[PDB]
Amino acid sequence: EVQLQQSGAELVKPGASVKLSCKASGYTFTSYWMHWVKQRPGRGLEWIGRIDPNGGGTKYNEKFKSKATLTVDKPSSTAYMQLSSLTSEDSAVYYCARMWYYGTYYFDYWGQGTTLTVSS
Amino acid sequence: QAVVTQESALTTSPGETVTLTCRSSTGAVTTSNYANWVQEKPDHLFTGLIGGTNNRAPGVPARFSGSLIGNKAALTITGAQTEDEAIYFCALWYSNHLVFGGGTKLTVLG
Repeated sequence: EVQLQQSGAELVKPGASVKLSCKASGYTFTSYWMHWVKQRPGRGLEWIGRIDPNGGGTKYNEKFKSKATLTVDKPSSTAYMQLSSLTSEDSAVYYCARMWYYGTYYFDYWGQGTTLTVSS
Repeated sequence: QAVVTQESALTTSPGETVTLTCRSSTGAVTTSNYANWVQEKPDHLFTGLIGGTNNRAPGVPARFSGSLIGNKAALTITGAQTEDEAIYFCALWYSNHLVFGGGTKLTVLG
């Protein structure tokens, strides 16, 4: 069974950084892109970027180039997203979602999301 | 960047065939955008439905289908069920970057 297991909710002060995780199981990790998505009420879904776990090549929404850092660790089948220089605009639910490298273009499995709140 | 727009809300009745659409500020949505659709059910449970305009993900009910209708991408639900009440997001590719529409809340009354 495919699972994407995300990390626990975070509550941090403005200016801090956080690292969220998404552990994949039940499939060949390196055969699927990992996408990261920001959900804030009133703003639908916002794409952050994607990473190719075979080599860690990234593509970002230019809005997040100076905010997010995507990495993977292949041996532990885990994708990470660091968010830097945090502000209240960063408060949101964040998701990881896989997409096959080999020419299907649907999402299928999503993580359950991690809440980030940036306050005081 | 491109702005991808969806109906904010649609109401249907059980058993109806309903179509949700996805437009782009750039002009026509084409197969080169590889439109995809995702469903968010209550408790933030996301499932992929459609990719590459018209390809249904394995295990998705066959009543969901994707197409282009005019200059928009479209998700058709053929025989709406109670459990299809959800938010549906579309997303379009431009230069290897994904842009989500704002989502459509589908209410199924009954």
